[PDB]
Amino acid sequence: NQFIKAKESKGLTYQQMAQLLSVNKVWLTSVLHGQNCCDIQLAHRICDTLGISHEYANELTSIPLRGNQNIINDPLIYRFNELFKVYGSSLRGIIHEEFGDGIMSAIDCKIDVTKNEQSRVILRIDGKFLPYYKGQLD
Amino acid sequence: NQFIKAKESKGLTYQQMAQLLSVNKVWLTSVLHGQNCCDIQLAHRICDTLGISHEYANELTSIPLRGNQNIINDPLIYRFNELFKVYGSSLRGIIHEEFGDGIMSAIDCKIDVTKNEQSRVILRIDGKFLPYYKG
Amino acid sequence: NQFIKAKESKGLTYQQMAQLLSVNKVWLTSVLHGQNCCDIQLAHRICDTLGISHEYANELTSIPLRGNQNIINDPLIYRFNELFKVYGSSLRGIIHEEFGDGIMSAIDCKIDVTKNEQSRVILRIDGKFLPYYKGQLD
Amino acid sequence: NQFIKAKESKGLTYQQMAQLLSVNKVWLTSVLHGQNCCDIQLAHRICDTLGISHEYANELTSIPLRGNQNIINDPLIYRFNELFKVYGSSLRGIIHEEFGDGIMSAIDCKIDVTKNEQSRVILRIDGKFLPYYKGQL
Amino acid sequence: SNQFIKAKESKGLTYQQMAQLLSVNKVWLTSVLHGQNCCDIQLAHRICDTLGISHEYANELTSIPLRGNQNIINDPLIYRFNELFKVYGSSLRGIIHEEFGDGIMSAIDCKIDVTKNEQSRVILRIDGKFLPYYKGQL
Amino acid sequence: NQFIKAKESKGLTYQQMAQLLSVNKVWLTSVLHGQNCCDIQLAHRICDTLGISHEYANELTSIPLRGNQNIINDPLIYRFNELFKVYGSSLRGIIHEEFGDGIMSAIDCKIDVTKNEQSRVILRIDGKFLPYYKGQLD
Amino acid sequence: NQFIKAKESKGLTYQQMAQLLSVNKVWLTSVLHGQNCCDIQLAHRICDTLGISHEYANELTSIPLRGNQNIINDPLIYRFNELFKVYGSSLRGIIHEEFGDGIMSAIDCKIDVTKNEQSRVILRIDGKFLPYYKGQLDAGE
Amino acid sequence: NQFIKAKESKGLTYQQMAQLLSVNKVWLTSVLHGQNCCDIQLAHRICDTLGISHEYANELTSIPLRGNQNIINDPLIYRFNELFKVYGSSLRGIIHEEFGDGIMSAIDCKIDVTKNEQSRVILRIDGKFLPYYKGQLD
Amino acid sequence: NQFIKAKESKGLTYQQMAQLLSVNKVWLTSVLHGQNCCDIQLAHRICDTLGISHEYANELTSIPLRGNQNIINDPLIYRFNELFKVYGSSLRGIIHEEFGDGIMSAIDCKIDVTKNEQSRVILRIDGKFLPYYKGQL
Amino acid sequence: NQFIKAKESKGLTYQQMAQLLSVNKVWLTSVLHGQNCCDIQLAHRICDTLGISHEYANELTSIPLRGNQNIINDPLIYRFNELFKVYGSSLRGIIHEEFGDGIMSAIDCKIDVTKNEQSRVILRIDGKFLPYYKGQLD
Repeated sequence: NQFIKAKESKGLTYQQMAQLLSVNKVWLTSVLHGQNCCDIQLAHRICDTLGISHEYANELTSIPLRGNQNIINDPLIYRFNELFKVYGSSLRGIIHEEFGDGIMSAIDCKIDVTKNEQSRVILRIDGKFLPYYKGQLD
Repeated sequence: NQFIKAKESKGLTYQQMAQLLSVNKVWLTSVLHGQNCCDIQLAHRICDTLGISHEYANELTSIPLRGNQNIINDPLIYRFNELFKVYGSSLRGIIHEEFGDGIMSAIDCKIDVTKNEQSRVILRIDGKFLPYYKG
Repeated sequence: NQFIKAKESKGLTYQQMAQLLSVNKVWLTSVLHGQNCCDIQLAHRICDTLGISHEYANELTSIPLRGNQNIINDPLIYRFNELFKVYGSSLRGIIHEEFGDGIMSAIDCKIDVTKNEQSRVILRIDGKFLPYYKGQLD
Repeated sequence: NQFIKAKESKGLTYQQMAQLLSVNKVWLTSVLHGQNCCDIQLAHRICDTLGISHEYANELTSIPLRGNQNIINDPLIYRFNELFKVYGSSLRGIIHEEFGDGIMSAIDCKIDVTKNEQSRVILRIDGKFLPYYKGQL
Repeated sequence: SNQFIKAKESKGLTYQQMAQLLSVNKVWLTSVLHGQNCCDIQLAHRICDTLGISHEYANELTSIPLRGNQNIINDPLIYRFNELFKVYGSSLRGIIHEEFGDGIMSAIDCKIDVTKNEQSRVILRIDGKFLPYYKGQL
Repeated sequence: NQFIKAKESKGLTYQQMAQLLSVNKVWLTSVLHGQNCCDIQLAHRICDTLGISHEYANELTSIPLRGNQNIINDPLIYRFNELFKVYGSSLRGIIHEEFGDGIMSAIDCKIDVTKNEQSRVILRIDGKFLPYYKGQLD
Repeated sequence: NQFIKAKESKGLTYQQMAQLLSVNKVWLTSVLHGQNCCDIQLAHRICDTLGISHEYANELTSIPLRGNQNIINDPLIYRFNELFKVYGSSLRGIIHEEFGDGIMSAIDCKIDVTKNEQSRVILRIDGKFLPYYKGQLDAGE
Repeated sequence: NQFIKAKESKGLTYQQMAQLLSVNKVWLTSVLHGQNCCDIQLAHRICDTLGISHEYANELTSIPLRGNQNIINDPLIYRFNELFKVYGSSLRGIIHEEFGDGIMSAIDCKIDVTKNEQSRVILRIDGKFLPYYKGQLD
Repeated sequence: NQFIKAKESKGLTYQQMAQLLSVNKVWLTSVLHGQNCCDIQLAHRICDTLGISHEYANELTSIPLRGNQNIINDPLIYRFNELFKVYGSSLRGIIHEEFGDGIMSAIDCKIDVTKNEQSRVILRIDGKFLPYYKGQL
Repeated sequence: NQFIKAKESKGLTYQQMAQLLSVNKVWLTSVLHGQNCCDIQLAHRICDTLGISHEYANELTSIPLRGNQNIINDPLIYRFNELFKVYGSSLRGIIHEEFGDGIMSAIDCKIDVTKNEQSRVILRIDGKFLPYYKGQLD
């Protein structure tokens, strides 16, 4: 939020910042919002890109206590939740059939989000498949 | 589930069924799971593809109660929920900046899911942006 | 609430403000309550209409977080919720039969509210019908 | 649901049934769904309109337990909820200013729902305003 | 709400006494002072008059309050009233249906009264309008 | 419910049954609904009053698991709950001032419910006041 | 908590305070924690027993808004809750058989808590049995 | 419940059964209710005391899935819960002072319940004190 | 539960079954409980080990909707939950310091449970550390 | 958190602090996080090891109200929960078979957590088994 305010002053888009720094747009956005962290060298570079002093680079490096903002009621966010309420079992079935018994990780995961021709929201999620342990003794 | 049992007997994948019927794989899967419905002509073709009788086609046509299966605890599903707990505010901010004040619809929405080389799960969601009424 | 306090001072009704500004009464009311936002030019005009300085116009422009005021227990609001607990399935059935498989949007939506003869509360809701995706490839 | 199945067989719309019986469409629909009840004479008439035997008229007459079907997650219904989450305080303020300190009843209430030109869903709710007791002895 | 209460305790006034001085229902008045109900400006000035306080506070008593939102469920005194309707609720429902018809007893148009009788029993009298459900007429 | 069905057959009101048996109307109603129980001699008399066989009197004598019917959403019952959300703190304050530090029991409690001259629902609750233990020894 | 701090300074145990004042240990403790209240004469005496001024005696006299401290997650307390989850129905059945259809009051109730030989926690609860109303008509009709 | 039905037939009290078998009354009651289990020798003896066949003895030996009967709303049970809501912090403080930093076990625990001379419910709970681990390397 | 009943008949311990089949004791136990699944060849072998027919091997192969048995109130289970309520933030801190910003997987995870020389319950959990995404592109 | 900030300044690891003070690493970490407490002599030593003044030693000595930090949504912590959702019944069964009818204590319990050679998280929990009371009168 000290970082967001600084970004608005400069007239920078999240897209622009990501391209200047050569990093994933959604991840970088999450670092600035404090749901993720970076190494110190990127932190210094973020500070320069924005107006701010290198004394704030520390905050971007601290691991955060994540996933704890109550935002469930925001209509934009609810829709993503509704989407997995409706298609969840289908995604479960498809993933089981095509990858096997496992899950898609939320940790090793690259989100991308894009406006395409026709102005539709295109959200691409790219996650590691982790198979479940199968009881092997060595 | 009468439809899923029928599908397993034949050794059909969801992919295969979708390509035979020329429809979105995820949507079709959701019709078979009863979270979505189709018109009668597709319903007959589904039945036609599966072992089953055309007397079943009615069930695929009924608008079904939606979003009411308590699957929150399944680890696979939880992860998608966790993902929006973590990146939700970021997505919100990006969408606001790049589209304006609105939302991405869950109704007019095309999911796609894919194994890419390197065996990563690739989930693509394609939704209509609806702007808020402005006075 | 700085806006509401200002409105009460002047003896303005929500009706009056809406007619002066040529906007939907309910929507404008929601802007003042911080559940919706406007463009900067309307924001300046709202400020002039009320007592207040144009330095507050910024707050009316910021997109807020929406739907997160814990007002469920207020009897006036509960009633609306009870109303859809009782008639919900009926509205669902009628809409399905007369529009098809879809929903009525809460986003593209015009509320209107009126005292009619006999002093009855007349609430009119005017929403876009969005049909569900039907699996078309092209 | 034994009533809904009967209606579908005949190819009747909720609109048609309401116009034949000279009653509010939404209310009637709610009687058939078991969220409301009618008198015995209307119940018999509903039974004739549909295929069914009068022996079922009793179910339409019993006052049920209301508002207890867990339909919150249906996207269509959620939207109406979200709508009052967003505009609730505004409606509260407007009603207070234009009627006074009270509420709009959900009991004495006429819903109406309509497809208008352009295919927009037009829901009209018509409720009694009840003012709060003001402490008069 | 406490500010009024504090003023009442100073003067050694009972809720009973205040109600009789002002010619209003005791329970309703008490609820105005607790901020779960409001009065008109003339009664507000008189309340301020009865208590120590300045007329400048009369405004707070006139604002429609955001009701029913004090988390008092765990107080044993309050829990019992809730338990009471858990146990006798269906019976009251059945009796009211048989003797009044298909409707409800309003919580809006409602006069509570509460009294110590001989034998020291708590006597709570609730007097509410019966509202019948809409019967589909035109 | 075997008891309620039997009552409807005979065309008996809860009022009538209570007057025939010389017992509180609301309490009796609760016995028939299985939220309360009676002694065997009353149980036999209830059976005689209704069509039914005496053999069945035992069900009326069993102590039942109370307050566990999920009726919270019924509009008629909700209103009673909303009523104590709004006036709860007021009733707590009045009872404290007029009886002292204690509660009104839900166990030793006589409900009465009545249609008055004005066709208003009149609900009278008559409960024992129990004061809190004050630390005295033996 | 001003009272607790004062008690810790003096090195007083809840046992000691109770014996000096001739009152139930657990009840007194609950007064000091603000889940119960006393009369003014005991309040003055509590104040003297602790370091504190008689001026604070008022707070001990106010009726409190009880039972509203969110302590459910404390392991010590959770155990008591688990205990009634496991034995609740049994206690219900025994009380019904030996007293009748009623309850044991939490209002007219004397708790006592003790370390006995063998260092076991011994918790004794002594409550009034209240029978349910049995439908008797009042004097009127 | 097959065990309870058998007990009611014989006219046995929980007290009597306990005395005959030389076991804690509350614990035995819990075995019959399926919140606890016994060894096979006691199980056979329970079966003989009641009318029933020894084949039913195994059910008493199975470790049950405990603490999962939704009895929170029963007024008799709620009161015990309320009691620890009100006196919980006091008990916490007393135990800390007189035993140290630990807890009273619900596992190694002897309940006893008794009607005294004054017809008061006397509930005695006798539990092992377990001190928290203090970080010792040995 | 048809599998558990079969096991109790034969007087087999979970330990014994695991050693006969050369698999992790806790995982196998979870297959029999229906919180995990195995391949068909192990499924047949499980059936042989127990009394039962190879027609039941199918149930052991189905992927199950996991983590949905309401066992939170069982005292034994509660204890494990309480343990992470108390030490959770400490484990979080230690793992951050010693492995970095990530998590320990519950998917690639080997539980082991043992009675030691001192008759103490020794639970050993062995999980993969997954670090969070770096933002690479 | 005043303790954690102090630890980060000095560049101390939890491992180092534990080795220096001769205590269990996880337990000490919990003391710093306020989910456990120590005696005054260790508290003083902790203060020296960190930058801080001996006036803060008191906080480390207070018995804390445990298990009440709302950290359920942190992905790292959720996983431990999910783990017992999946394997809970299995652990229950194994422990019943190999120890008997009881539980593993969370009170008398030594956690240990370790990076092994292959960089896997190895969490070792060492708890007392407490058997349930078996109804004995001796």
